[PDB]
Amino acid sequence: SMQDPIADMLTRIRNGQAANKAAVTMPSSKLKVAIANVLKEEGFIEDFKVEGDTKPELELTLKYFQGKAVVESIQRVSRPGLRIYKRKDELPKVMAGLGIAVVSTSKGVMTDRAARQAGLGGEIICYVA
Amino acid sequence: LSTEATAKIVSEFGRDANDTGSTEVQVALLTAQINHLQGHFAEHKKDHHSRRGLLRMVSQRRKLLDYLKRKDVARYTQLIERLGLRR
RNA sequence: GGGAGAAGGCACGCUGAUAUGUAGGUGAGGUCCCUCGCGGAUGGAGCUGAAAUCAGUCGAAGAUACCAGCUGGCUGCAACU
RNA sequence: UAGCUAGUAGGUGGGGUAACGGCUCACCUAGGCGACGAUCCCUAGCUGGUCUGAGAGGAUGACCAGCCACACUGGAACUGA
RNA sequence: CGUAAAGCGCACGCAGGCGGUUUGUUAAGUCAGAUGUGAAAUCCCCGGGCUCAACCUGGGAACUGCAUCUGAUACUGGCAAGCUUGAGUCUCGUAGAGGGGGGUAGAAUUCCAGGUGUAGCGGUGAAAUGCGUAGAGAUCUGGAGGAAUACCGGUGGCGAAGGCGGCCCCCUGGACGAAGACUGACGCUCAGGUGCGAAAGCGUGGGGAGCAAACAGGAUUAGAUACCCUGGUAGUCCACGCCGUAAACGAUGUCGACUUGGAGGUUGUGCCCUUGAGGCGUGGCUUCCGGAGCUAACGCGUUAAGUCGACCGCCUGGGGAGUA
RNA sequence: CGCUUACCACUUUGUGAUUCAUGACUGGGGUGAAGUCGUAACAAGGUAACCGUAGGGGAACCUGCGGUUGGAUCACCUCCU
RNA sequence: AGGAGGUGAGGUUUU
Ligand SMILES: [Mg+2]
Ligand SMILES: [Mg+2]
Ligand SMILES: [Mg+2]
Ligand SMILES: [Mg+2]
Ligand SMILES: [Mg+2]
Ligand SMILES: [Mg+2]
Ligand SMILES: [Mg+2]
Ligand SMILES: [Mg+2]
Ligand SMILES: [Mg+2]
Ligand SMILES: [Mg+2]
Ligand SMILES: [Mg+2]
Ligand SMILES: [Mg+2]
Ligand SMILES: [Mg+2]
Ligand SMILES: [Mg+2]
Ligand SMILES: [Mg+2]
Ligand SMILES: [Mg+2]
Ligand SMILES: [Mg+2]
Ligand SMILES: [Mg+2]
Ligand SMILES: [Mg+2]
Ligand SMILES: [Mg+2]
Ligand SMILES: [Mg+2]
Ligand SMILES: [Mg+2]
Ligand SMILES: [Mg+2]
Ligand SMILES: [Mg+2]
Ligand SMILES: [Mg+2]
Ligand SMILES: [Mg+2]
Ligand SMILES: [Mg+2]
Ligand SMILES: [Mg+2]
Ligand SMILES: [Mg+2]
Ligand SMILES: [Mg+2]
Ligand SMILES: [Mg+2]
Ligand SMILES: [Mg+2]
Ligand SMILES: [Mg+2]
Ligand SMILES: [Mg+2]
Ligand SMILES: [Mg+2]
Ligand SMILES: [Mg+2]
Ligand SMILES: [Mg+2]
Ligand SMILES: [Mg+2]
Ligand SMILES: [Mg+2]
Ligand SMILES: [Mg+2]
Ligand SMILES: [Mg+2]
Ligand SMILES: [Mg+2]
Ligand SMILES: [Mg+2]
Ligand SMILES: [Mg+2]
Ligand SMILES: [Mg+2]
Ligand SMILES: [Mg+2]
Ligand SMILES: [Mg+2]
Ligand SMILES: [Mg+2]
Ligand SMILES: [Mg+2]
Ligand SMILES: [Mg+2]
Repeated sequence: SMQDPIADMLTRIRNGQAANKAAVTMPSSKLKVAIANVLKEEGFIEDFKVEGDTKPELELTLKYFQGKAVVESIQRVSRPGLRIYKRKDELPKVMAGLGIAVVSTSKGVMTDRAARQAGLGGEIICYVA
Repeated sequence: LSTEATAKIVSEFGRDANDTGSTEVQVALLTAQINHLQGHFAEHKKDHHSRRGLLRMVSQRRKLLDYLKRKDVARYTQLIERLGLRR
């Protein structure tokens, strides 16, 4: 059964990148919208939108540079079977700074580079590079 | 199960006699089917292919009764008292 | 089902107290009504009566006399009464 | 090693220790621990630490320091803060 | 964990593990700060002193931890109110060797009682044992009884698996398809536990046509307790129980979401002049070939062995041994 | 001071569990030198192998039932289309 | 080119 919608979204994005799909559609969620906001701000995707009022569908527009894809690696660090919680002093750095570790902090969802400046830790949702 | 029997059970247990999907209605239908098959399995003791369906109905009824007990105990007690069940 | 009473071990008398004879059993007179008598609820008078605990006590020995399983192990035969 | 425990879990009231407490006694409840491993068997003093390992980790606890147990073996009590 | 060792034979399911979506609140886990403590010694950093070093020593960092307080509320969890997309229920129908019980029909083998009729029959690579003048084998009639249902029948269908085939009746389970109505996570997996579970085997009571272990004979062979032939018992069958084992295999655990395709088969449905078997689209199951991708390779390949989450089971050199 | 009671140590009796050492004899496995018998498996291994099961047999093994493919292509004649 | 019917020392070891 579906027990990880965030991982489902990440796998949909990865499969779209692999199959050279321009758009990806999925069910919407308050956390999926926040993750897509971070992705759009970091430039890994072009745009995201939500359509509907009772059964919202979230649509993402993928980005392809020089014919290939942009998101080469995308993981789900924290999973329902194993929750990952790290403080600010030991936040990870994906690809030595060339990647993003999406972190849910006490103020919202933000990258590790933005969470360390604020000086707060939290949950490590996913790694993107 | 007979359509007339299902309609009577729905009218007896539901509100508008058309919901036919409530927990009480489903439990009553499963109990009626089990009680009707009691006489069928008292003679054909080598019918495990149909006894598996009876076991599935028992499991579904148990799950529905657990959900009803967790949600509204007052309705669960009345349902078990009316159907003659013990748990 | 048994073996098994397996093997082996402890208490056993008497007095007083618990209880001027206990728990229990039987059960009167006198009380209510009652179809009303060889009746029932209430009641404990009186009678009988274990077992148990504590303390003390006498003898070498308290199931003190008669009565009243010796036990275990290996094995052949027959199943057994 | 899948069942253990009858002072055993608790309560009431005495006694007792410098002090709370079944620590102990008399009585009343049938409870208590255990699959998150009770009970039983084997081995073993523990820690700060040491060696290796980049790191998580693995092995170990000699000499320095802290804690516990013991003084031929098994128990006992007095004096004494 | 398809082929090297590794997926329980298959299902139900308790504890347990995980869990769709919205709001509000609590603030436990988590996040930030502060306080106390985390002995000293030891490691490390910056220095200092024994003619340098080993050694000693000053300060600091560290001791990833724990307890309390002050707060933050994005996520999980506790509570309340909700939602339908998961799951489930009902109305209408479809196909199916789905299961149990009870009957019936035919072909055929065997045997018995007979009719016609005579010297062989059967079998093998070749023979023989064997059956036959006591009339076999051949052909016809009648009867007796057992088991299984030729074609259709097709990498076709159903069932969780094992597995299910003539026809009829009764009871019953499951799946799917178009329209509708309803509960609002009721959801997935599962140690232990329970149930089912090919064939063979055991007990009780029957039945026993054919086939056939064991067994006997005849052959081949240096030998043949086998391969071949002649007979044939248990068994095969029925009723109630027991055993719970298979190369129980897709050598691939269950459920869920996504990712280019082409040929069909089967089973429903929605339309278009069905204007004769036609065209388009939508579902389920299933067979084959192959793209990216994966893999040691073979090969898998929208029904994955590809891209991911949850849960359970299993393996850690070959023998000994799945044995004591 | 003495005696007695209550607690307990050394010690003794009976029946058990666990572990160690050894034991006539025996089952099975392993290592050895080109020992004896047969050639079951690897090709279609010359009866296609294999698992489960029961029986038999000096041994590999054979056969009966079910299951699996982790077996070889089999090759040219006749008939119809 | 499609469908149907059969079809091989009967055995003969070891190095
Ligand atoms: Mg006598
Ligand atoms: Mg003997
Ligand atoms: Mg003798
Ligand atoms: Mg005799
Ligand atoms: Mg005898
Ligand atoms: Mg007491
Ligand atoms: Mg006191
Ligand atoms: Mg007290
Ligand atoms: Mg020691
Ligand atoms: Mg290493
Ligand atoms: Mg240690
Ligand atoms: Mg000494
Ligand atoms: Mg001493
Ligand atoms: Mg003193
Ligand atoms: Mg192998
Ligand atoms: Mg293997
Ligand atoms: Mg399997
Ligand atoms: Mg949730
Ligand atoms: Mg908190
Ligand atoms: Mg903190
Ligand atoms: Mg210096
Ligand atoms: Mg320190
Ligand atoms: Mg919440
Ligand atoms: Mg939960
Ligand atoms: Mg059928
Ligand atoms: Mg049906
Ligand atoms: Mg199990
Ligand atoms: Mg059988
Ligand atoms: Mg039998
Ligand atoms: Mg034969
Ligand atoms: Mg012979
Ligand atoms: Mg097995
Ligand atoms: Mg198969
Ligand atoms: Mg297997
Ligand atoms: Mg399941
Ligand atoms: Mg799938
Ligand atoms: Mg199927
Ligand atoms: Mg393929
Ligand atoms: Mg693989
Ligand atoms: Mg080994
Ligand atoms: Mg065994
Ligand atoms: Mg062979
Ligand atoms: Mg051979
Ligand atoms: Mg062979
Ligand atoms: Mg041969
Ligand atoms: Mg072979
Ligand atoms: Mg036998
Ligand atoms: Mg034989
Ligand atoms: Mg099979
Ligand atoms: Mg030889």
